Amino acid sequence: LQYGPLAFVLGERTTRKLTETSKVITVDGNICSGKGRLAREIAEKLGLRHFPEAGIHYADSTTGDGKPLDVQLSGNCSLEKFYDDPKSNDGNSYRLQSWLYASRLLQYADALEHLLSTGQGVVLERSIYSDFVFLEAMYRQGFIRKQCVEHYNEVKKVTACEYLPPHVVVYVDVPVPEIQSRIQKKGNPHEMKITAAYLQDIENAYKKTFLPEMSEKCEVLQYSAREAEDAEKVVEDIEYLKCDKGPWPDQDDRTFHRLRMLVQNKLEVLNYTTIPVYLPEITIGAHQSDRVFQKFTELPGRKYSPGYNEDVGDKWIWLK
Amino acid sequence: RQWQPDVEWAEQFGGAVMYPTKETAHWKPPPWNDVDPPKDTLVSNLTLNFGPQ
Amino acid sequence: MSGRPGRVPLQFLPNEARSLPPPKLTDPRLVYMGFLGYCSGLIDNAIRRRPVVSAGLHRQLLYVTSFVFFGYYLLKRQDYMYALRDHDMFAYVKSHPEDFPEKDKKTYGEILEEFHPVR
Amino acid sequence: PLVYMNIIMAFAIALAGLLMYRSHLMSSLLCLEGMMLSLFIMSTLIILNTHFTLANMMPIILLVFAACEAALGLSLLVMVSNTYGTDYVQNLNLLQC
Amino acid sequence: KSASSLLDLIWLETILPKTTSFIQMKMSIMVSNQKGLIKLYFLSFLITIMISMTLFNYHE
Amino acid sequence: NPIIYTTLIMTVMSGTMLVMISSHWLLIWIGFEMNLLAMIPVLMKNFNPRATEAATKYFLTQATASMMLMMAIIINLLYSGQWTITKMFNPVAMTMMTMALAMKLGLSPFHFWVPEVTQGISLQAGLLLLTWQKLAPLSVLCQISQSINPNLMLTMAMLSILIGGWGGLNQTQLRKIMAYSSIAHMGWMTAVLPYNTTMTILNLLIYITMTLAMFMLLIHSSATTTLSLSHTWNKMPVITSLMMVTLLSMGGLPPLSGFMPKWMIIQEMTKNESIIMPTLMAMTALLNLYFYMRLAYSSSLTMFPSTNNMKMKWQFEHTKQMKLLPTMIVLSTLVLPMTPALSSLN
Amino acid sequence: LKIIIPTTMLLPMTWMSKHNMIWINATVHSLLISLISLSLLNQLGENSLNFSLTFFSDSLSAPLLVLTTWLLPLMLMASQSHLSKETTTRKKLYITMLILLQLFLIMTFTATELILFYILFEATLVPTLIIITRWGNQTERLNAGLYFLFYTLAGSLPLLVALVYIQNTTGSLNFLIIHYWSHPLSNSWSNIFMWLACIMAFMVKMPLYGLHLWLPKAHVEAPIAGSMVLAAVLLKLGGYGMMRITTILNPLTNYMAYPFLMLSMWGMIMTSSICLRQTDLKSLIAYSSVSHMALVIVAIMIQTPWSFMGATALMIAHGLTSSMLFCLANTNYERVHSRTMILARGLQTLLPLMATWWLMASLTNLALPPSINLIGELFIITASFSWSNITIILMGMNMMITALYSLYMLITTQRGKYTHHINNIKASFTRENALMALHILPLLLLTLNPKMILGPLY
Ligand SMILES: Nc1nc2c(ncn2[C@@H]2O[C@H](COP(=O)(O)OP(=O)(O)OP(=O)(O)O)[C@@H](O)[C@H]2O)c(=O)[nH]1
Ligand SMILES: [Mg+2]
Repeated sequence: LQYGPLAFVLGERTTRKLTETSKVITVDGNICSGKGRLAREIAEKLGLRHFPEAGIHYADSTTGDGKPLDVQLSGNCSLEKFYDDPKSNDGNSYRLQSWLYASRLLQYADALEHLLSTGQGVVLERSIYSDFVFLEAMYRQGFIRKQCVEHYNEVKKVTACEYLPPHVVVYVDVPVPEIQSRIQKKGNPHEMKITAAYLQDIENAYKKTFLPEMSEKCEVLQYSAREAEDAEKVVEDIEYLKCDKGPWPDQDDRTFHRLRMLVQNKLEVLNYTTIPVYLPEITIGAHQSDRVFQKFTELPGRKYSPGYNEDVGDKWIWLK
Repeated sequence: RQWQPDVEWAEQFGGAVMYPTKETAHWKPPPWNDVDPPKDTLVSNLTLNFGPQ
Repeated sequence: MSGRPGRVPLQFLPNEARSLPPPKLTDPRLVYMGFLGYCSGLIDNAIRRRPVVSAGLHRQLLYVTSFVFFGYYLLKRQDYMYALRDHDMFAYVKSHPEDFPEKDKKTYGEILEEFHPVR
Repeated sequence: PLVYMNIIMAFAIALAGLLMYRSHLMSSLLCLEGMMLSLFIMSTLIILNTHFTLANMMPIILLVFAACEAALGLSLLVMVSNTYGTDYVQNLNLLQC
Repeated sequence: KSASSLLDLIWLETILPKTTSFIQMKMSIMVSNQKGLIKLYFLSFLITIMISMTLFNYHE
Repeated sequence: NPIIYTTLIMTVMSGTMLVMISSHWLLIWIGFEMNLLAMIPVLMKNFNPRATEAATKYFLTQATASMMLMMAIIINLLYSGQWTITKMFNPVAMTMMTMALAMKLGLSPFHFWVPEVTQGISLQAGLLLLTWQKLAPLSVLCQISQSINPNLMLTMAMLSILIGGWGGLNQTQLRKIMAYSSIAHMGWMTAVLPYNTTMTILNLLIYITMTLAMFMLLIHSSATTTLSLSHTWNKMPVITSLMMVTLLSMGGLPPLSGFMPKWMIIQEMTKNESIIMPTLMAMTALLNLYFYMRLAYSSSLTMFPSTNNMKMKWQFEHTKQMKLLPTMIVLSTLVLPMTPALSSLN
Repeated sequence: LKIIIPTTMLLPMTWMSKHNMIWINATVHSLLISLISLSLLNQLGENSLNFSLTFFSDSLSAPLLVLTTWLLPLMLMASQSHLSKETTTRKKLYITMLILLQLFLIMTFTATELILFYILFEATLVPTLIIITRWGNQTERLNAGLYFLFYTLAGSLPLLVALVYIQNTTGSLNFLIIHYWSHPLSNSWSNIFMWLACIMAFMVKMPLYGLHLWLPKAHVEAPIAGSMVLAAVLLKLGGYGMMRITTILNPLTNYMAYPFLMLSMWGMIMTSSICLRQTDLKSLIAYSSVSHMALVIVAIMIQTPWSFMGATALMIAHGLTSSMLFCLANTNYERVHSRTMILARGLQTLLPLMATWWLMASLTNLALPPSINLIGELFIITASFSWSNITIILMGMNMMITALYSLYMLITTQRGKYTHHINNIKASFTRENALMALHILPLLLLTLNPKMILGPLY
């Protein structure tokens, strides 16, 4: 019943619904730079939908009851392990980045699906266009192997090519010494295990690659740290913005039809995130694959199609 | 556990041709997106000399 | 076939096919084709990961009814082609006696079929 | 008659010309286009000879679709000339595998 | 040396099965290995035409 | 825009129907363009360099065959003066047509186009090309089967089976091997065509239904390589199960419905005293069976290493309904006990 | 006909049954269906038991079906060693293949049409390669499927062309019709190839010296359930075929038999001699099966009344024992997790009862009197001796080796001194011991009145 080719024939357009405030906006910053707050204020100020930064279990948030499943059943990767021993022989570093890429990739697709369907603006923390920088910082520290970078840039180019840049991208500039003070104040025991070279590496690859190439694709707003707290000031600029630089304006109803059909078919959305590149870390063996998948089966609300599982309590099954 | 295929066995029929030879040894399996990337820019706008006559 | 006289093209069971006895509803060929409807029912829920034996019975009932329906006319056309093939066949031999003579069938007392010893 | 011989060997060299690519598709595409000219002249020769009034139909109607085949033909060559730049059949091998 | 290794494990299994396995293997390569040039494909269509109506002459 | 893509798909169907309902030699050609005209757009719907690759390759061979098809008709007009769809009255013209139609079907060395085009274009268009254009030339061959040269068509059929199945065990792309497999199935239906036309239709229908069932399964799995299909066991093991069942069906082992034509084809050929020819095609059909199991080996019968991100695919579910899939699968596997239905086609 | 419907009726049985009752429910109904099958040796005189238009039975088929219907319980408990850890759906589908296998073999033997026989004859393949390749243990089980199937079709397919040729010539191939409407085979060159096509299909599923590479390449790597069913009944599918197809292949059989029976004669000594020099335990029974199976090749080729009776007697008896040695292979293999012969030695001092089953198995395969192995083998010797006096020096020299490797496995595995570092063998469960008992008792207590086993010519 969801919008398909039949709906386009019947009259379901999508360039009519969008308005001036139909902007998808991504906030960006360093590690614990406070950009997540700025995403929240700009979302509620202009009535934009807020999407928290996609964690390891963000896919668990959009599936089933929205609760984080077991890590061994939802990634077999822990950010804490990535924090503690970055050079672990198991390879948790690339398991973190590759899984988080698809979580952001699913985050971006849902954000665009809402923007294209209702037209109400969506604000999300970071994006796939800001995902490469984390891996670039990793390779710049011995965190990862070069083959992992090759696999990531391959899937990123393959998957993110047909998507479009987000309307407005806003970055908060917090220096590394300030960032180190913030994380030290946080007190979470895993985030002392960081490297100042890593923190400048992630910062450098933002302003050297992310912001430059994003500038010609869509509007860039570099914001000072002190200016970020003034949530009133940050939103006036995005309100009266040109919103013309990039491939967003030259987008007819037919190309919008292709975009909606792609994002609405969730399996296709991350279909190419499972490239058969046989990396030693990325690959999971056959016995693990069967046992872990066999584990996934009897988890409640997973054995059959949604709305068909008896353990959930779905009634009227014999005529569903 | 019965022997299940490993990575090395997967690469048997993993290349462009599972049954290769020197002629196809330099081939390249097609991209997974089935779209070749754009090659060198092929814009060659000719130059017109307006004036001075 | 494709050229027999008195044939209406694109015409299903004609006005003389009804002269043959209809296939019974308990025809073993018909129920098997109904079983194909049952098989095509259960598999459907397998792709859509639904309870393969206790999901929507409306689909399974409609899967069986469609197979049992179109099969019955096909099973009617089944015999009519064979009956038509048999009908004209017997007219040809009657109309062409010289191509189908009747040998004077003689008992094995006269037949000299030689014996092959195996040892 | 001898006029018929001249214009069926027009097909033959056109047949040889079409399925013999040397440098570029445009020359072969034109040969495909001109191939129907013999086909037009061929079909036209019997039809006025035999005085079959109705079947004067098909020389024009063969011309509808033969040139329509060319119409999508050289418009296809447009798509090549943007991705490929040139129109060379030798380069036209990116599906080597 | 003669019964197991020579005949069953080597000879009997290389005469019938592996030879035919290799016969298909030996030259199935260029059956699939084609340069992809439209020139070579259409030039081959030329020869097929001539062999059909001129050399073997199915008409004649 | 989807509304127009319905029309060009309809015209391709309309043009094919035009071929199979026309009694004029002219209109039969007209349907071929009606197929040819609207095919190229749907062949390059994705608009890839491979799509333009395959579209150009498709057009050159198909236009050549259709253009060769007229003066095959025209020489018939010269030596018969008849436009009606009947047996042909001049031999050299009809030999000329047999090459033209084999070019459309891809039987002879003419077959080089079909495996090349199938890879560049998407799976959905690959199915339509591989299951719908195999009817219009079949209808014309069915009509002109009276005066068909036995040596000419049998030689074409043998090669289509031979090279069709011989290079099959050399391609790692599924779209390639099906095109290779189709040429082998192309030979099977064309071999019986000179002898009895009825079994050609049955083998056509049996091959067509299996062609949907596999290509339709492939779209659901969204696979491009054998390794890509191998990963399917970790999401929908049932789908990968019908995968192999269809492979053995396309192989032709009973009770599976793929033994339908192989059982029926050799019957009248042996009735027609042709016995050596049936033996050779059956034995070389094992070449088809080989890469059939190899795909089945890599997909269903054994596990294969998966990826880390593969787990998240379990959480989500497919959205495409992919209509008429279960009926095709059953109609492609459990059909043998209903054999006498060839009379209904007859 | 009353056997087939319950046999199909076990298909919903296993597929629906509770997670833990699937094997219990399947085991009983396989045991109960041995009732209605056991009423198939129940037979009239020389006339065959024709109870339907498409299904019929005789004294040649009757021992076969009661073997298969009995057999399935054996593979059921045999698979209850290594299928426990698998998922429920895979466990259910394993029964599906075994039950689907029964439905085929139970129907080939009853088929009254040559093509219907052939359709089901080669149809049994599809359940097999599922068993060998999906549930196999070693690595080259993948190569096992290709070797098994391609060998079978390469001979079966020309038979299909031959069968339709006979269909067009004489009119029908109903097993009775061809018998009553018999026609001598002329010495024309065309008939030679038709004779060769008719026989070659059953030869490949009758391991001949040279057409037997799939015997060690399938039985060794197949699962335990697939191993016995492939060695006990599947090899006999050709045996049923040749006993039936020879009715239309005379007198061309006698002159054409020399290239074939002799190759079986010389290879049957060779293949038995192979077992004398082996390193893999499961390869012993595979090669021993080849020699025993090749023995009846000579018997059918002579087409002598005594030979046919001896062929049928050895056919069932070899199937029962060859399956048994495969069970004993499984128990030792499971305990030691290896198929090497010389690894597990001195097992009798640890498993005394298992040694007795090993004793009875190898001694019955030795074919002592009065066991069905001996009476089947002895009848072949007498028929072969009548055909030619030199036949005793060859087929007798097989019995030379036959006693050797039969005791060789017994001595090196059970007898001798145990290897010290193996700390895995536990006491044998009641499962395998009952499995061995259910194999040994029907063979022994059939010896009192084996006339259900000799065959129609009895
Ligand atoms: N590899 C990887 N790590 C990520 C990603 N997103 C967040 N993280 C990790 O999340 C941890 C916290 O840093 P951030 O998520 O950037 O920021 P934060 O602490 O949530 O605070 P704000 O920036 O104010 O939202 C660090 O370990 C990051 O490396 C991602 O896409 N990939
Ligand atoms: Mg953050």
